Amino acid sequence: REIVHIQAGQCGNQIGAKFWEVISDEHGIDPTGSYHGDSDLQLERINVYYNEYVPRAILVDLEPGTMDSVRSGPFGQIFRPDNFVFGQSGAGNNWAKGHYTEGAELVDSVLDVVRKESESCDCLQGFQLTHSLGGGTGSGMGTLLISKIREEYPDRIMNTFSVMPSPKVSDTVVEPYNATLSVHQLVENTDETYCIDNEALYDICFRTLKLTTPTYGDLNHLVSATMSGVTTCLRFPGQLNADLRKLAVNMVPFPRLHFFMPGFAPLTSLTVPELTQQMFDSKNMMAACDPRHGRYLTVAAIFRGRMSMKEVDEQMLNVQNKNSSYFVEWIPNNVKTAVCDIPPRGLKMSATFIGNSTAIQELFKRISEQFTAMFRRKAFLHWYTGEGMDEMEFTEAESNMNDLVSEYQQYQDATAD
Amino acid sequence: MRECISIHVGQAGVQIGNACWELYCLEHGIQPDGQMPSDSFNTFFSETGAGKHVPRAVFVDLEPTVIDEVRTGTYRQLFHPEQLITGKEDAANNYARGHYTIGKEIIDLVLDRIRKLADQCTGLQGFLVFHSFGGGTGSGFTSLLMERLSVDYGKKSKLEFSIYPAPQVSTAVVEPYNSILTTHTTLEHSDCAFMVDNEAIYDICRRNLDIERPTYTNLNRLISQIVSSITASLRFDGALNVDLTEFQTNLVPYPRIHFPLATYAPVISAEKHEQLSVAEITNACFEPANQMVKCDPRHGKYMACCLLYRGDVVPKDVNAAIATIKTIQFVDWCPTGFKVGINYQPPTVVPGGDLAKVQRAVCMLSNTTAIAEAWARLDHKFDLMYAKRAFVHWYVGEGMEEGEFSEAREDMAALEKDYEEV
Amino acid sequence: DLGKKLLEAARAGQDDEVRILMANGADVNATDASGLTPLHLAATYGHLEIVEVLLKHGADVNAIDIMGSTPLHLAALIGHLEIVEVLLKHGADVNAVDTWGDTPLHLAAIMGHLEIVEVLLKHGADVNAQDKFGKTAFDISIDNGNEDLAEILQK
Ligand SMILES: Nc1nc2c(ncn2[C@@H]2O[C@H](COP(=O)(O)OP(=O)(O)OP(=O)(O)O)[C@@H](O)[C@H]2O)c(=O)[nH]1
Ligand SMILES: COc1cc2c(c(OC)c1OC)-c1ccc(OC)c(=O)cc1[C@@H](NC(C)=O)CC2
Ligand SMILES: Nc1nc2c(ncn2[C@@H]2O[C@H](COP(=O)(O)OP(=O)(O)O)[C@@H](O)[C@H]2O)c(=O)[nH]1
Ligand SMILES: [Mg+2]
Repeated sequence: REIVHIQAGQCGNQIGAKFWEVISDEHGIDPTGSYHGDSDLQLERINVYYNEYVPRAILVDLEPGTMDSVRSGPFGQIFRPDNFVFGQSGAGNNWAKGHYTEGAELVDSVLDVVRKESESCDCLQGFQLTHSLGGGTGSGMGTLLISKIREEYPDRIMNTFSVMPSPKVSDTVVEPYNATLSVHQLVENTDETYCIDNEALYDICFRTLKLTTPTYGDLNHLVSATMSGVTTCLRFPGQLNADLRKLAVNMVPFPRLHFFMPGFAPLTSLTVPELTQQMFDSKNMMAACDPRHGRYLTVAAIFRGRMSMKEVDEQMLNVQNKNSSYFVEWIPNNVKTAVCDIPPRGLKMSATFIGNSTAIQELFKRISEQFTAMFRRKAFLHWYTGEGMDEMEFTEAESNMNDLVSEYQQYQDATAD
Repeated sequence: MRECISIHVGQAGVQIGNACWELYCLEHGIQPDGQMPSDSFNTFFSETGAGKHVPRAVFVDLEPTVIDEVRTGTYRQLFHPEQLITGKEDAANNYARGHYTIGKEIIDLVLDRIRKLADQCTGLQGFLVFHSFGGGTGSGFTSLLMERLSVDYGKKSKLEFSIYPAPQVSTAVVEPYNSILTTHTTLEHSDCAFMVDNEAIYDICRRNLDIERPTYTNLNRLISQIVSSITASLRFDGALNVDLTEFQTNLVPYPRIHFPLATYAPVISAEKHEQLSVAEITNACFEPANQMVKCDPRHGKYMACCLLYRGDVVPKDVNAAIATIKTIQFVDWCPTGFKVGINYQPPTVVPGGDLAKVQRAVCMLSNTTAIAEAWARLDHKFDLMYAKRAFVHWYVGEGMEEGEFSEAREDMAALEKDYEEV
Repeated sequence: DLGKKLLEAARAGQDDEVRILMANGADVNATDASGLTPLHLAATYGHLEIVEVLLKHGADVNAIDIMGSTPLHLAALIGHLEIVEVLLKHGADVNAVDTWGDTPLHLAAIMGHLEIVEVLLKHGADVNAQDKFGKTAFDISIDNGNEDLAEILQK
């Protein structure tokens, strides 16, 4: 039932706080933690994210100024004081500072807050972590956190919302190093990872929404809407009785292939057929990969609002039959639909898409080409080795991420025969 | 006076069990608080000093959401708390988890609760076990329970009501794996199993009841009508199938191929009319559109056939309709008969449900080779995924070995050949 | 040696240490183990002042290290715009090719330094230059699905 939420670094705390803000309005919780809804459905699965109402959230950072950013926000006063774990100085975009030095000293004090929130759960389902892979704390300390949580709670589900770097949003040349060193950690220690790519979020804001200079607020509006969409079935009763573990078992055919490509419709800053085709469109994906360049292993589509269940059924069959070639034929009925009656804020009809496609390799090949470009000239490698880190961890990491790409292409060209 | 114990396992089993026990109450005139203002119905209901009629049933699930509905529904007062058993975490659609890890933490508690119901029985005949083939609990925990019940109650019979998976009715990708694994491991612990195909029940609700998109209540209300006709012989005075043992005798000539097909007619919308003759409702049983399992019996042979009539049915009218039917082929060395049974009690429907109350109905129970079509479909889905070893790590990660997937599939290959030899 | 100290000075950005070391006769074209000169280091770490002093005192603008990397390759890779502009004005070879077949334009393109891509193009960077794997910055723009870059390369 219960999920413990961990938010790490500046990106992690920003997207983290916008998540709590979005879902609190859906569940009718005001900033003081008091319920004010008009439906019993809002309070039925409140135990999942809230403690009796207070978010079951842990707030970590090495930079103490993000505490003040968090408290400043609309729902900043809702989080528990004891749950804030902060350092004296940030990681300066150094994954090694986050993973091996400053972060590793503070990491034990975080596990004591986790252990406190976890020991208070009726039956803990798992962990939800928000972070970026480009920085130092969220990527370096966060992956360390993941590692220590997995050794303490090996039977629990570990899920991440991981934001991938793009030069379009942060032109910091060390971020591909930080993302590659983290993707290596995520392949071994997460059950499910939602790959939110800042390149995709920038291309949607810039080209589709036409925002000339998008801010983190414009990017985070899509991350928050995606986060609400994918967690819908965990938070509301409907025709589906499921948790993070059932999602994992049916979404992950092979252990390492647990990187999901989420999408949302409609895109903001409508009929059922128009919503269905948009969900399988590259312009609605939160990862910059063309889904028509690969094949889907598994797909989950959560629809939200009042609509004809029959129209949702036939339109979803109409896609598969028309586009037989994009779905692997060796996983029978690999497209699952869930229709939830409660729509999101300011809309009467929404669709959320969760794909496990072989086209995700495009996102990884982008990060690898950048890593490689920098790693060949040995650029800034001293910043990392100076924090007590081996040079061969850079080669472990690249090698592992390159293996992942090979697996995806293996299963993309595999026939049923 | 021979008692029957019903075990309802997982979501599907509990939800169909709720539909059943509500319908038995309407048939026997028992109130939602267990009081009855008026032997036969005592096979299914024990009595308390206070005059309460308590179902002889156990509801089990590894997570409580479903059973909590029962603890606050119309029949909250019908079951004592101890008959409703729940864990805090489910098998997550994984047979291994329901059988080897999570299921082992609660099997003992469940056996104590069954032993409490059994010590209240003067002549326990056996158990009726309801479950999905697809769920982690429905598949894994049930197979664990069937193994243990063979040891602790070795001379008693076990009948099953199993829900076969259908893509139209919210199935999980791994349901073909769970289905094959539970079948393999239960094949020697069950005496007779009535499969219910969710695709069949779903097409009947659409075709015959005009429902645009059925939900589990619609499907379950129809299912419970079929289950009640099968169990009517055990809860009323009767000539045919009066004890669990007679089901094997009448329907199962060969022990491994113990999956009879059930057909029910007439299925009429409460909206829709005149009344159907005994001849017409009998003919409907041979129409493939009325079967609990999607298969063509005209592309197969019969090993056994039972017709169970309910309501205003004169025996001479049946003999005429059966005579017409002979003028459909049988297995080589088996007899070419029909066993008929008549209960003159009118068929009951849930007040304000989707089914129309009719004057006469029939349930035909047949054991036909055409049911192998259902196994062929499941095995094919298993083969496509297993060739690539898709999803297998979830199973081996929960105490299972890969060799078990192979034994199970071999057992199904051998069951497909058993149907082809017969 | 005075060259070893000069290299550390250029890397560390010490403007005054650089000037003092050269006054005492330090090898302005000294190299470290990898074949890097004070100009490469200065160019890698964004020390434009040192880049200027070195170019005025006999620094080989088109020097190469063990892998064929010139200062311009590195300034483009890390994305120091003013440093790219100074090197070009002082005779940096816009189309220099390293051991991987990479030009400074390939690197600007890969790292997404779009302002540098414009500056290199305006200074005669060859858009038709292919690397060891046969890819041009235009090809890289297709593979990575980067329409912002594709548009800059179509002129
Ligand atoms: N007819 C019918 N089918 C159902 C019902 N509930 C679930 N199913 C089917 O049963 C399968 C899913 O198994 P469940 O019973 O929900 O699972 P479970 O036994 O609780 O096991 P877990 O995996 O532990 O949740 C699918 O084929 C569903 O279509 C129901 O009430 N009626
Ligand atoms: C808690 O949230 C979810 C949990 C699950 C699923 C899902 O997608 C609708 C969810 O919403 C995102 C799910 C996913 C995909 C499946 O196959 C592709 C499947 O077999 C089955 C499912 C779900 N089962 C059904 C019948 O929809 C169970 C796991
Ligand atoms: N979309 C999004 N990206 C962000 C946000 N904050 C930081 N980033 C990205 O995260 C990376 C920097 O990570 P950061 O969290 O600031 O470092 P940390 O605080 O040490 O973990 C860069 O790729 C930034 O674009 C945010 O609020 N939203
Ligand atoms: Mg269940």
